[PDB]
Amino acid sequence: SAMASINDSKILSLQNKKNALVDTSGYNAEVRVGDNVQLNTIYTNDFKLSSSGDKIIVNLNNNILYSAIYENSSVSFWIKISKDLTNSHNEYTIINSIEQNSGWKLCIRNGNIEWILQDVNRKYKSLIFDYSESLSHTGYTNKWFFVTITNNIMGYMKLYINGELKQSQKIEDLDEVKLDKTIVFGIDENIDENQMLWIRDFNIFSKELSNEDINIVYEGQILRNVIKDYWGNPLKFDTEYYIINDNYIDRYIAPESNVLVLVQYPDRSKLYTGNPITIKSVSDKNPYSRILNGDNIILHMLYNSRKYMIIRDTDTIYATQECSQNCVYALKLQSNLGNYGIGIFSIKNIVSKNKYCSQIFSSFRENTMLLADIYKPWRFSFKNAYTPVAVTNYETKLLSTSSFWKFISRDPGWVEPP
Repeated sequence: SAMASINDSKILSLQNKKNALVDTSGYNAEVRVGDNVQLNTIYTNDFKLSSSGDKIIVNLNNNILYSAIYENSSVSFWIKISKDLTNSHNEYTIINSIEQNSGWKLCIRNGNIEWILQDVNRKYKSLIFDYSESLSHTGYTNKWFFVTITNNIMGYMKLYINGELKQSQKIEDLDEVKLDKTIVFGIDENIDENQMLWIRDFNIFSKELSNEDINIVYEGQILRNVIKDYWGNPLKFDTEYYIINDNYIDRYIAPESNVLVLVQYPDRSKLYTGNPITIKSVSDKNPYSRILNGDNIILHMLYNSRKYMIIRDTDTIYATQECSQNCVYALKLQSNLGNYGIGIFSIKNIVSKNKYCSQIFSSFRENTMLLADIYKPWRFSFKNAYTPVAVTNYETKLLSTSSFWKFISRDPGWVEPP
């Protein structure tokens, strides 16, 4: 099978075992983790480079007969780069195997990540990807994204992002590139507070992975059944989120006359605007545990310093009385907290390479899916509102962006002043 072929080719795999980051490929690289480097804070095999001088040094135990590279190879990992590091016009070297002349290195510079392969003469080839897109919400500033480098020493070096090919450069025309002996993770440039990044699931393979192979690794490491927050972190219970609809990214959820509506951000550049919603486990899973596909959840909104439970309206938005076809329900708040079916929802990941988003469903009385669009949701006013609603008969809306929700947590990689 493709997968066996894949995993079998692993010649370095940095994973957390017994609370230490080590090489689990079988090849016994020495992995020296700096004393202040925090491991396993978001995902099991992650590490955070955040304090001055944070470093991980890996010393390979590899071929001693070939001084020069003799086989194809690939490198994969996920990376998440803070807003403050992204906003710098400076250049930062993040991973480096160049000891004297040859080797490769990963750099960040003005919202771009650049991969460099260099030979013994310092002739080099470069692959670049603009992950920031000038801090756009569509881009990947402070967002987990899968990077993959494949090398055909007698062909091309390719750069993939989330399994999509971005850039190719011939490397067959380089002269000698020596086998790596040491790989250094860490920034040596002077950094400011809040300039941090995370790396997870670092692997090197002894072959040039096909695009098909790469998508298999990508899908396997994304953890398909773990719901994600906006940044690509696992979504957690008991954690504050600013919840936004994909069709109205600069509007926040707010109660107006006890009907939830979407109010426009006064400043589109400030993500953390609105009324934080905390997600509660109905089955009583551990505090702060990860939320998964199929979990029953309850939503609590913090509004003007008080907590309320978000519930579906018992009646439909317009009067024709008991509805059982094409029904639309507004959402409301109640101060009585407890397990009420009318307030129980379930969240399901949407498969997308460019957004971390989910659909939210209710099965109370009638099966509904939450979406946002323009409605007249008040019983005593004809006023329109961008309104989050629970709608029945939603089969034709399953691919509609109006049904996609994102959960923005206050993340250390995106800092906003009080």
